[PDB]
Amino acid sequence: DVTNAEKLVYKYTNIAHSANPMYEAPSITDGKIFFNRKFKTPSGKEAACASCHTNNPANVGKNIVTGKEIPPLAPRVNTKRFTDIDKVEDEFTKHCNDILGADCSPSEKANFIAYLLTETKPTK
Ligand code: HEC
Repeated sequence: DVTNAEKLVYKYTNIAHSANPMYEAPSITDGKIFFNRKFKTPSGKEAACASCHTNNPANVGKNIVTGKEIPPLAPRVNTKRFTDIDKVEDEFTKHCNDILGADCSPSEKANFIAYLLTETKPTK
């Protein structure tokens, strides 16, 4: 595990750098607000990455669609996550297109992947 996680980082980082020579590496201090910033959707409705994945992804989320239960999202915390890359290399763009209404920035992904592959301490 991680092999992919690390790849993504080294991936989304390259792409970004390929777009903005300024961006070279990610951080673990940006993957918070962006995931805790009550943003508005193009479908007239506010939401947040912490609306389902809670303020903390490593924690137990909850879908506001069915209201079942979304176990820890932390793809790193869980050994049964972030396995495939091909697929994952889309489900992330399709998501932002169904969350924000478009494809998230390449520098916003490597960021999340970082914080996701960084924080591994849940509350309870
Ligand atoms: C509820 C309406 C959600 C909000 C708000 C956001 N996401 Fe989400 N996410 C949601 C679901 C139903 C799923 C599928 C898995 C599950 O059990 O819920 C996901 C999955 C992700 C993933 C993993 C993708 C994969 O590895 O296949 C990521 C990385 C992810 N979500 C990130 C993410 C971000 C960045 C969000 C704000 C821009 C966000 N989610 C909001 C449901 C919901």
